[PDB]
Amino acid sequence: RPNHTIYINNLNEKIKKDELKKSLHAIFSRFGQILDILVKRSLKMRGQAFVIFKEVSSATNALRSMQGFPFYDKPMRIQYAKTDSDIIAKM
RNA sequence: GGCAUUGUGCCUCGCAUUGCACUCCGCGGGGCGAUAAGUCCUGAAAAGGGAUGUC
Ligand SMILES: Nc1ncnc2c1ncn2[C@@H]1O[C@H](CN(CCO)CC[C@H]([NH3+])C(=O)[O-])[C@@H](O)[C@H]1O
Ligand SMILES: [Mg+2]
Repeated sequence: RPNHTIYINNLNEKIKKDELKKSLHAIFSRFGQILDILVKRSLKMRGQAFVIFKEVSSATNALRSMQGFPFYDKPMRIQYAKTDSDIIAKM
């Protein structure tokens, strides 16, 4: 808060992992270089995603711009990740 | 290829689920080594790939 990583939820759980990942990437890539998307369809982690930006400017612009955007017929809910993703905590 | 066991992850249907991960598996049916994926394995890596037993 802020953070390199944004946590998206209220996502449409019927989307296949591999295309949700590439969809998040194609859309959020417009707000800066991206290092990873982490997506699981587990019961704990379905409906959600972590997209990890290289620079925090990117993240906060993505969080402000894309808040509530209609994505696969649901409005995205975007917060800052509560904590640093492991790949940005190694640097 | 068949069979047993099994690591690993994918798809789909019903019910359920708004859930802060990188220490990762909802329940119940159905379909999977596949040029997906993988948290499992091989390699010193970049890359690659189920495994052990048994006809
Ligand atoms: N990565 C793969 N790619 C293609 N197929 C796979 C793959 N992993 C597994 N299977 C399939 O699962 C079957 C074996 N079951 C047990 C029954 O024997 C394991 C189920 C699962 N591990 C579980 O614990 O719920 C194999 O024959 C494959 O068809
Ligand atoms: Mg099932």
